[PDB]
Amino acid sequence: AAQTNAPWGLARISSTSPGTSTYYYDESAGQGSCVYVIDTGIEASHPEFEGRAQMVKTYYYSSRDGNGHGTHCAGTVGSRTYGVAKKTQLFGVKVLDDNGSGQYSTIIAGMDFVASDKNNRNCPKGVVASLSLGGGYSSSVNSAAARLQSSGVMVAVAAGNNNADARNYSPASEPSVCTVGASDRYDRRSSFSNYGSVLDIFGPGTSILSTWIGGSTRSISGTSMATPHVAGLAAYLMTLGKTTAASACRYIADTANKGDLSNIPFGTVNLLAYNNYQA
Repeated sequence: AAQTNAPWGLARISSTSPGTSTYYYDESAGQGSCVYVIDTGIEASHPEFEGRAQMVKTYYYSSRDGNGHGTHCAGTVGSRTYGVAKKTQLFGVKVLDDNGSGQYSTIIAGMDFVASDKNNRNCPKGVVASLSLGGGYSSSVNSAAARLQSSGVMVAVAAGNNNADARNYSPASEPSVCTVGASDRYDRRSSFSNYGSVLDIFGPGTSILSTWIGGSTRSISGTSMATPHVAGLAAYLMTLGKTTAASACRYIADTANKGDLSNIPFGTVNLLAYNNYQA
């Protein structure tokens, strides 16, 4: 129902005004849904996941998250203290090394793995892919995200932290997915956050408290941290029966807090992820 002194980002997507500390959410909490965190992997043994995280694939020497990125974003997606969808099932897809840098061919293979792996998983409510990465433009990277999107995964992707138009970044520039920009605690666009027309929605992405490796917690910033909020939100909304995978992105845009964000350039949408929860 409510999470007192939640991280500011969870409290944000649950209210129209900034500055709040409580996260209001339906009891569903993303149950019956699944989110594929495609990043540095997940420390599944973090007790904040309560066994609901599991590595399903890696592209490196081991499955462990030696970085922290993936378990952070997995935590924002669905840790029960730092998660939007606190009851969602999380799958780890390690396409990024422990240094946080993988090849496009690896990221692409990860996206097509998920597009088929979901078929041997139970997700009666729907399937999300939080894709907290990005690089320069690539039609094939863009193609893999679109393939993942058309396969029936609601794909959320970060706009990138270059403070530029996201049109030059992939899979940020793939139109069919959900290109998420980063906001800050005071309803400003994050200083690093990319923008542009391809952006669909903005997520809390500055100073985001979430799980870390080693059983720790950490506060980090980036559009990489904003897309878990949206992917969690989509996993939350999908469970509630509000939207499908192929329609959740434009659903979150229609029900977003509109016009609240400052420093939004003309042409970029002024929408902010919002669960519109009535208690």
